[PDB]
Amino acid sequence: WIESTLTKRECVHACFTAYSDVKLQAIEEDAYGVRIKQLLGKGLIKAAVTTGAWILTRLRRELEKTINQQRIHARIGQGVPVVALIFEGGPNVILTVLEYLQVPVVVCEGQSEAVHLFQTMMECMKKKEDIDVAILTALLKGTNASAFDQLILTLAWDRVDIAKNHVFVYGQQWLVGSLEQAML
Repeated sequence: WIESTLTKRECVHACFTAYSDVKLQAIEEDAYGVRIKQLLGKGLIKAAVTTGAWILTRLRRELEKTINQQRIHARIGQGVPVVALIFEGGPNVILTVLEYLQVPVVVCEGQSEAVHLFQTMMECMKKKEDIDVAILTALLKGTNASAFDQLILTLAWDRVDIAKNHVFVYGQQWLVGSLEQAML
């Protein structure tokens, strides 16, 4: 969990460590903390750098998720997508956060019995375990969302490698228009 994700990132009223406290290891405010070791360790790093995520590592936490997901991107209708990574005990990678400086959102806010909590709220796709980079972000293309929205999620990210392999699969059945709109 928290000790494993911090060792991954290290290997690659206000307080500052050198009641909300920033840091200056889980640098709260990236990680807003509230073989297989380096694959699950170095996989979510390449999944969190290329999208600019908030790794989370309980009521304030779930309120922060259900209010973080109701946010809007720049030109995109959808909300910030939340993934539960319960492989290491519950880290919850939020895929495209708003790069905040240290918080008004937070003002406005075993584990196998916590898997089932997520699957009754909207979706909250849970990945529990191929590369951990593309599985963690490609877990969001498994709900009932439209193929166009699966493209715009990849387009808010910088990730072409998902969009070729998992959004332009043969037999995708695109709409006759609106691929023109993602072109816009």
